[PDB]
Amino acid sequence: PPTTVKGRDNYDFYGRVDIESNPTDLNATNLTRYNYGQPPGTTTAGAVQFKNQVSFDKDFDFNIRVANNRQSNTTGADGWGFMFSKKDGDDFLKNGGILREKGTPSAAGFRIDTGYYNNDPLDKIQKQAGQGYRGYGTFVKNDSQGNTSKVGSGTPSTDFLNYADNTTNDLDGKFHGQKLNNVNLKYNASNQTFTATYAGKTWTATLSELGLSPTDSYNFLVTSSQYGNGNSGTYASGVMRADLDGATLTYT
Ligand SMILES: [Ca+2]
Ligand SMILES: [Mg+2]
Ligand SMILES: [Mg+2]
Ligand SMILES: [Mg+2]
Ligand code: NA
Ligand code: NA
Repeated sequence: PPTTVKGRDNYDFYGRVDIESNPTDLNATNLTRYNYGQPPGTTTAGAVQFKNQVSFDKDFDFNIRVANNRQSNTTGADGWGFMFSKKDGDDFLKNGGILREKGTPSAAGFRIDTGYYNNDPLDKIQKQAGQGYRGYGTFVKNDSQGNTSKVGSGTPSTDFLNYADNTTNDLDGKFHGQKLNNVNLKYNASNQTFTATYAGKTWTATLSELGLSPTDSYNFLVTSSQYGNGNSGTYASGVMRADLDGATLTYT
């Protein structure tokens, strides 16, 4: 029978990730926080890893609220990577994830991209360069050599998202990415399909498209990073936050 799990104790912490006990700008406590107190660079990356492994002969359902930095895509973090990998968080710190052009081989998952990188071909396809808070969502996979590619549903037009805005109101019925908002990542074993929802948008990819094994065991990691884009010294805190304590994960 499946198990549904909630609590920080179910996750190991790797890299530049900590707990912000008493946020001043969000109605929350004990948020998991990435990229804090370190400038952009190769080691500015973090992951939480669910302590038990999952496999794609059974359903999987993960829900977590995330709040993006209210920082432009040339100053803030790279985004969020909800990643399946046969390797652990230290492998992610060494070899990268799913937020750039290359990361750890044969991983895959859902990318909420909030940071522009001049050498990322997908950022060019998605028209990420520009003013405001320009980003995108999509499933991606890393091939056996680590190269990242878009897989599954979407076009540049439909993948696009404004990952934050300059407003504060909580009354307009709209998505505001700097607030806490649910990300749902679901795997339906019956139709071998992954679904991701965020910001009122949906993405779909098959198991085949993600390239993952139908039976091998996988780790699940929630990742962020702020690896840097050049040497100008232009950056902000890159602080990305998730309510890991309030997340739910259903698996078998
Ligand atoms: Ca990007
Ligand atoms: Mg608002
Ligand atoms: Mg958000
Ligand atoms: Mg399939
Ligand atoms: Na407002
Ligand atoms: Na930072």
